[PDB]
Amino acid sequence: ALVFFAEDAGAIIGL
Amino acid sequence: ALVFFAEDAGAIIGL
Amino acid sequence: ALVFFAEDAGAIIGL
Amino acid sequence: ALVFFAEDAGAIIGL
Ligand code: MET
Ligand code: MET
Ligand code: MET
Ligand code: MET
Repeated sequence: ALVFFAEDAGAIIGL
Repeated sequence: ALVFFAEDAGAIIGL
Repeated sequence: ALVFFAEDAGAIIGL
Repeated sequence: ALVFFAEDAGAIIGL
């Protein structure tokens, strides 16, 4: 599984 | 919807 | 890239 | 945060 980051403030973190 | 970035090397883009 | 589904109603779709 | 499922075979879980 990869770590994905979005910005929305702070980081939205997808595992 | 958000733009997500991972890396694995280079970037991996998520929508 | 994988298609990810969550439920929140309808499907939240991650590309 | 949501629970996401993909498949690739078997399930791939995202948080
Ligand atoms: C697994 O790879 C997962 N963290 C991907 C982002 S959350 C759908
Ligand atoms: C929509 O925002 C999509 N790019 C990400 C859904 S959360 C896994
Ligand atoms: C790429 O694999 C992408 N669709 C994963 C879910 S959105 C972060
Ligand atoms: C939080 O909801 C996390 N499991 C998914 C973030 S959107 C890629």
